[PDB]
Amino acid sequence: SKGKKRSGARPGRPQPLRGTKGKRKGARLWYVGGQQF
Amino acid sequence: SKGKKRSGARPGRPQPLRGTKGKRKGARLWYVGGQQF
Amino acid sequence: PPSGDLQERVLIRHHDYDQCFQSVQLLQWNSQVKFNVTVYRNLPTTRDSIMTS
Amino acid sequence: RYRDVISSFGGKTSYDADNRPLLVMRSNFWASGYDVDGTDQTSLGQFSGRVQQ
Amino acid sequence: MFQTFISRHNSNFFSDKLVATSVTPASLAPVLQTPKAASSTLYFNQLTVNAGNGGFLHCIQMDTSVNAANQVVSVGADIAFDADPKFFACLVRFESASVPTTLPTDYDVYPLDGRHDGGYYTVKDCVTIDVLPREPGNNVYVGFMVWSNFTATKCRGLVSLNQVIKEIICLQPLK
Amino acid sequence: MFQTFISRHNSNFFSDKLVATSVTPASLAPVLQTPKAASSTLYFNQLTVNAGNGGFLHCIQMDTSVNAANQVVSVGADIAFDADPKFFACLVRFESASVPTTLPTDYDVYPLDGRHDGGYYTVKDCVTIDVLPREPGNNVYVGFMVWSNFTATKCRGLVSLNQVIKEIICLQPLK
Amino acid sequence: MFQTFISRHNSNFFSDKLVATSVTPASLAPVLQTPKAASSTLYFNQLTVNAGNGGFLHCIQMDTSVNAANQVVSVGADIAFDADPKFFACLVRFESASVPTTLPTDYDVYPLDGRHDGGYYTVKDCVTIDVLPREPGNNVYVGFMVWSNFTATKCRGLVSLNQVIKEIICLQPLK
Amino acid sequence: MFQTFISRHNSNFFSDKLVATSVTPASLAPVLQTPKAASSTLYFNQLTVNAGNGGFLHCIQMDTSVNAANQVVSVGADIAFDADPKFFACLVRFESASVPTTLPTDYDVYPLDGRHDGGYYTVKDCVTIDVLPREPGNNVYVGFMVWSNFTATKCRGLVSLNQVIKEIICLQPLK
Amino acid sequence: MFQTFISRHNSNFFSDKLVATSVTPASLAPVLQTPKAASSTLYFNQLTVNAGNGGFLHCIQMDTSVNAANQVVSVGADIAFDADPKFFACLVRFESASVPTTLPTDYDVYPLDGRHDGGYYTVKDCVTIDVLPREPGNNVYVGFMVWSNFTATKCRGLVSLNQVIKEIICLQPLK
Repeated sequence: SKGKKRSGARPGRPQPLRGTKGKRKGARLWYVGGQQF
Repeated sequence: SKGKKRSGARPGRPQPLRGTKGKRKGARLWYVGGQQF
Repeated sequence: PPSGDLQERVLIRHHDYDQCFQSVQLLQWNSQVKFNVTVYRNLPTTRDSIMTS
Repeated sequence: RYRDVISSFGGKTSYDADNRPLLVMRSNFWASGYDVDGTDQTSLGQFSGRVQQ
Repeated sequence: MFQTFISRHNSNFFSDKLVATSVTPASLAPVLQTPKAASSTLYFNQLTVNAGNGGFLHCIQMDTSVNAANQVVSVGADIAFDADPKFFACLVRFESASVPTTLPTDYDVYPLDGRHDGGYYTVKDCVTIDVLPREPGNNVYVGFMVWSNFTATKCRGLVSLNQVIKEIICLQPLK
Repeated sequence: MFQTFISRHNSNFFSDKLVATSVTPASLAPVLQTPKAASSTLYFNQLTVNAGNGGFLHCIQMDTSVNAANQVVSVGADIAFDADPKFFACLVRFESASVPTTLPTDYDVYPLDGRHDGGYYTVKDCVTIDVLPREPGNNVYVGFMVWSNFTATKCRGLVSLNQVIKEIICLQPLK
Repeated sequence: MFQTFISRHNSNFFSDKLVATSVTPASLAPVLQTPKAASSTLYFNQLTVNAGNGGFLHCIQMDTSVNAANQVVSVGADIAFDADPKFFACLVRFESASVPTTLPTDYDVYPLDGRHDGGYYTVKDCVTIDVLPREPGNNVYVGFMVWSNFTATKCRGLVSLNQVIKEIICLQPLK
Repeated sequence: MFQTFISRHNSNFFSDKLVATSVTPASLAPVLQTPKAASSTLYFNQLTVNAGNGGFLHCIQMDTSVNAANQVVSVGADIAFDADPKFFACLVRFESASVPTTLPTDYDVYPLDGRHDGGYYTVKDCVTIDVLPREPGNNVYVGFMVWSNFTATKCRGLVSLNQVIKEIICLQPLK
Repeated sequence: MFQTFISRHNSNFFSDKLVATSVTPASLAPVLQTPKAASSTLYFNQLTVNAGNGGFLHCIQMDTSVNAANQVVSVGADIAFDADPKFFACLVRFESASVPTTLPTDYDVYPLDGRHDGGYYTVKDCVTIDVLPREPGNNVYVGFMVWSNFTATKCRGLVSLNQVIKEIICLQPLK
């Protein structure tokens, strides 16, 4: 084996998932020909 | 009789049992031929 | 009032509490406990027991 | 295993020599929750567990 | 699926055979067997019915230990006549200062939803009734009554009555 | 098992005998006995039915003390005819400025799930009805009606009606 | 005991008489009376049935004000034939661009638990049905249908249909 | 609409054919097949009934693993006789020190609400019964019994018995 | 009053006509129409039954997408025979490696509470069944079966089967 043996339990309540992606933004990904809202 | 006459009630909630054994570890007990996870 | 001789009255009859509880498979009381035992022995290790040399 | 034999001499093997995956992280925990009580005529006195961690 | 665990009768656990071989219906309806306690099941494999106008019944006495005015009384029955003696069935409440052998002239009747089919009748129901003596020094009797313009015929079946003054416990595997 | 403790009729505790020996069905359906109060049980051990087209009924008056538009009305019945006069049974609502002896020309009908078997009929049901006079200075009557192309025959049974304006208390050993 | 306060039909409060004296069953089943609204009770004291194979029915139109695909539709009926025309009863859904007088060739059928007894039939049930037009520019009709290999006979009774698009309020003394 | 998910019988998932071709009713009522376990379904496509007074029955043994005095026992049946042998059906409890072939002289009876129709009978019910041996060193048997003044006839159908000592799991899409 | 909103069948919304004119009962009971999906309603206005011992049935295939051992299966039926062919009805489970045209020699039966009346039969029920193949590489079929010592006669009606693997949504005005 190598290197982990950590732990991960947290207290609280399981809040619902909010936003599929996004922790840190880079450059643009999509180009449609203008703004779209 | 001899020597006890103690008491044992505690307040709180009966949390579920967590782990069958383990209060203080000694030496190894089981040898399978390597690591097993 | 309890019936019988003196020894029958002094001892507890658990049929006297049948109408107090609802019928379940776990009798009249149940408990779930973890025993944290620790003993200091003079024994060889598991390694010493399985190795000839 | 071969990586065990080399370790007993005091040596080392890379995971490329053995052709094995590399473990980067490992996590462990216990899962808990609470109970829900029934309140109608038949289920008054009955409980149901809900594990969420 | 789940199990129901709720019912309407809750029979007695002990059943008694009818010590009699014939009955004669009349306006003073005869009682089949001596009333007892607050619960009783009566079964009869063979009963001869003679010609007559009126009825006959099976009853129980009312327990007055608990001081509650209104209580629930249950019935479960299954009767089979050989002929079709067009008849109606009901619940009857009456009072008597001694052990009764017939039905007095003052009484009340109640409707219960049965399953008439011609010679056949089945029921399993409950009705709320005032059980206190309503007149000092008297006993209250509640019975299951059959009334018709009877002819000579035969019948078989069983009748069960219960007064809800205590609750019955049962095993529930999940609870 | 547990006891149900929920029902659909809740009869009156006092029953009355029919002071009559015959009825003649007609389009102006005759009332069997004088209406009263908000609850009434009527039993008859013998009633002669003459030949005629139409029906007859047993009714009660509606109590207007509580100002609530819609209320529940219950019925429990058990009738046995000697012949098979193919008939249908329903709940009828009508209005009158005085005590009625027949059915007026304006009325409503409602269906209730009974147990026709040929000469036999049983029911135990409840229906929501608008109970306020709907026209100033009038009384409202609700009854149980039987309608057919009748011939000469005979019947026996009992009919019970109830208007749910108050609740009935009963003994519950666990509560 | 307590009162139930839960039901399966909830009739209309206004009943209508059948303006007709005969019907002829056919594969294109005739409609008894002009459909209306989302609730209708029809009673008939006398109807003549002519010989024919097929059926006849009583229906209502579907209200499309609320944009909900599936809704509950209730029925309460009580029919009495003089003979025994072995027949089965069901719930039928069909569509038409104008007011219908017969049953079109495309339709669906649904089973409902009735109480056949020979000349007699009673039911009180509810069924979930898709009520939106399923094809642009059409109306949806739901009815109660009787089908058999009919002969010349007679019948009486009443039929009531209801579409659950609103809830009915009632008086509860404890609440 | 929602699905009920609550029932009264909960059959076994495995059914057995009757290895027999005739039965003779008697006061010592014969057992149709060898009792087994706490649940059993028996179906028979053809059974010959000989003339005799008394009855016959199908039973199961009681499981005593769980120390609970009172338990629920269910039944679901459907029988069809060719003639109309006026009969009544019940639930019977008895005890025996060995495997039984007839009914002993000491037993109890219980009423259950069936659907007699003349040659036809259907039931689906549950009854609470005391299941412990009540006398040391004995087994308890509970069965479904049919009793009449039988003549020579024929019958077909199936009978299913169940003892509620465990609960059955089912799929619920929303839970 | 309130609306029930809980039921036991939940039919399909699409019904199919029987493409056949006769059936011959046998110990290898014929299948009326090709099985399909997990839900199917079949209605037939005219079916000729030839003389024979055994039965016939209408079935559906079981969906194995969800890995749950036990599931609920519903039925709603209404059949009318011209004569009285004393018969019993049940639910049958069997297995086949290809599309079946008859009933194999290995199968199970289950009781359901119907309403036999002589030529008439009605039912609306649900039963829990193990739906997984129980033997690798096989399909599971569940049907509604009628069994008797049939003679030459005729019948009409409809049969509907449903497997509870999803839930049906309906409009509730208060929620």
